[PDB]
Amino acid sequence: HHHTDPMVSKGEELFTGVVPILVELDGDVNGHKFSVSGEGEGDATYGKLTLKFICTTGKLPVPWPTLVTTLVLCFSRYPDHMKQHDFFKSAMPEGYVQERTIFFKDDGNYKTRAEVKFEGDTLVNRIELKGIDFKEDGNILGHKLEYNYNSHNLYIMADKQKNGIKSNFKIRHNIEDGSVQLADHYQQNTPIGDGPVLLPDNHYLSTQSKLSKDPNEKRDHMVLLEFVTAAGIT
Repeated sequence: HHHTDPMVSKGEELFTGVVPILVELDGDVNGHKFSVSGEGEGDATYGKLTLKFICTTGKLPVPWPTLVTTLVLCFSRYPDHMKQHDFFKSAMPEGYVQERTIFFKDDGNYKTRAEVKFEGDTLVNRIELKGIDFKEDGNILGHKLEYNYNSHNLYIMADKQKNGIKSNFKIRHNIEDGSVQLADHYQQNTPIGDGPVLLPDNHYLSTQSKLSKDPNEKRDHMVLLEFVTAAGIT
């Protein structure tokens, strides 16, 4: 890589080539406790993520699709003309906090707090998830969501008061009867270090994701192939 901006050069260099990824989540939804471990790699040059998650406590008590957004936007591909707006890489290696509240329409909500940072050469996403007010018979605790995923656009805005960013966006999960379960996402990110970060102009991330299964895997699990591209600045 080569950019006239040495702050951009610093973040891009950490994400040159393929980077290993570790994901660790501890969850509690309506008192159903569970843990998830994920591994894979990210190639930010192509906005490309490949990850396999395993529920390490047994059966996952919520549908795998509902955890996709919770389970590393530093791997988004930012076009060269937009690399000055890449908050996620500029906070590295010290990292950033990512917090969300996810309102499932006519059901409960997830509250998530995660730290995303480097441990050596590995990009680590360590998460705590708290879910409350779900219907034990609803689409989530009742496992009524199809095992697939749509493409979305997340609008990113600066949160200058907090030296970070915020976004709110809608995820739609297909219900097995042909309907949709809306998951309204509210998100904020703040750096972990004291160093300077890139505060972006308004733009968006364009996502696409494919969920699959490992045919030789007997544990409850999800294979994810995901692409994320920044856009919206001409």
